[PDB]
Order: sequence, then structure tokens, then C-alpha cells
Amino acid sequence: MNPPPPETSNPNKPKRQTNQLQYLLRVVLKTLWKHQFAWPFQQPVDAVKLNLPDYYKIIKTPMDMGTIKKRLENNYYWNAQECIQDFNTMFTNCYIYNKPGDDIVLMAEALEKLFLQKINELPT
Ligand SMILES: Nc1cc(-n2ccnc2)c2cccc(O)c2n1
Repeated sequence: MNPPPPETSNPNKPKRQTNQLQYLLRVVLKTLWKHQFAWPFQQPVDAVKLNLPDYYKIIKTPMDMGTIKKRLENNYYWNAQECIQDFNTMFTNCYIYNKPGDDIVLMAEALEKLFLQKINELPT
């Protein structure tokens, strides 16, 4: 049974649009989105469909690029570091649930190293 996906809006949370955050959507996410290994991360893990019934017993801070994309589109973040933490949560969760050298991990590691290249320099 899947849990509710993370929130993509919150009226109690302050919103902000920064140049670095606009770049995370325009440039960083939207190129990562099109990588051939992106598809497993474009939406919350469906642990029912995937027959991973232990997934949400292990992963208690789920995060995915579909959630991040909707957060960016919603101006949900206060700064770019908040978004970068979500990306790192997504990558870390994959490495926690899985084992080195698994197909899904090789996908995450390819996206993570792309992600690190793209955020190596942000606009000002
Ligand atoms: N064992 C798996 C399988 C996944 N997945 C989702 C769609 N195809 C593979 C997956 C996807 C994202 C994060 C993970 O930790 C995953 N772990």
C-alpha cells in the first residue's frame, strides 16, 4: 500500500523565486528529466506495482524528481539549497534501499554525477 506522496504545496511555508532556483528547474531538472536513466525517478516509488512491499518500511523520507519538479513549478522552496537537499535525499534513498552495482543504483549514480556537474556553477 503506498503512502501519500510528499507535499508539493504548503501555505504555511514561505515561498521564494531566486535565479538559482529558476535555473534548477529550467536547466538542472529539465535536462536530468531527459536522461535515459531518469524514468524510475520521475514519480514516487510505486511499491505496490513494483512488488517492493518493504520499500516504505525502510525509506521514511521519500523523494523523487516528479515531486521536486512540482515543488519548483510551485515556488515551494525558499532557496536553491532546499531543492538540492531534496535531490540528495532522492539519491541517498536509492543507495540505502538497494546495493552497490544494482541496475537502479547505476542509474542513480549516473544522474547524481550529472546533477553534480550541472550544479557545480549556478547563476548569481
Ligand atoms: N529497487 C528499486 C526500484 C526502483 N524502480 C522504480 C521503477 N523501476 C525501478 C527504484 C526507483 C527509485 C528509487 C529506488 O530506491 C528504487 N529502488
